[PDB]
Amino acid sequence: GGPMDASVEEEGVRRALDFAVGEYNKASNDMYHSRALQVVRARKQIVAGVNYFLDVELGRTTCTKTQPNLDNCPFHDQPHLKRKAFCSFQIYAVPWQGTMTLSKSTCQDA
Amino acid sequence: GGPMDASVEEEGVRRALDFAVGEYNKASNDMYHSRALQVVRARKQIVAGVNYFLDVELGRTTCTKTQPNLDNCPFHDQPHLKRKAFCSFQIYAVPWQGTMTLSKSTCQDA
Repeated sequence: GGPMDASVEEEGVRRALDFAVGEYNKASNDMYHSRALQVVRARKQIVAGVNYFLDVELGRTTCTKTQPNLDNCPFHDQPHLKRKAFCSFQIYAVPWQGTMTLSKSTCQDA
Repeated sequence: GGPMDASVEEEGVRRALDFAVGEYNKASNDMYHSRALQVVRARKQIVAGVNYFLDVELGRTTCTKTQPNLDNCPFHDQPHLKRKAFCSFQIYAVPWQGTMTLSKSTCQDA
């Protein structure tokens, strides 16, 4: 944990750089190819995380976002207010740093 | 070797779920709060990789995207065509899976 100095002298780094430049040129609206003039700084860090893959049915509750006690709030009962959705969430957790990132989320109606 | 089973009956999972739902709620255009009705499938996987952090100066070349010798040819010496950019790329690599993904990418022109 914690980025250490690295350089273009290393395989992984040169490959990462060429990949990065390739993606940059791929995403740009420029008709011209851009290329690396110089690497001003390079660092590398081994990281680990835990992916949680959750398939979850969500229900619409009767509570608005502006109010308390949402975690046990009743689900809508009335015909046109009821909304349900089946969702797939991928959460990338890094317990060492106390963070979570939502890597993927798609939802389809019930 | 794939993701292993997990369940809501687990602390990491509940936290990841709460995070996912929270992110789902803040991103939606619904005035009502949504919450989990049922987790239908829960899996988890520990993963490792290497982050490469590269601060790179790119210069606009006179070669088009549609050209041979695609990364190595003249830089624009034309007064209003010339462009240099200082970019910060974060590449997440999984060497034992031979993959790379561009997680972050930002540039500030010169």
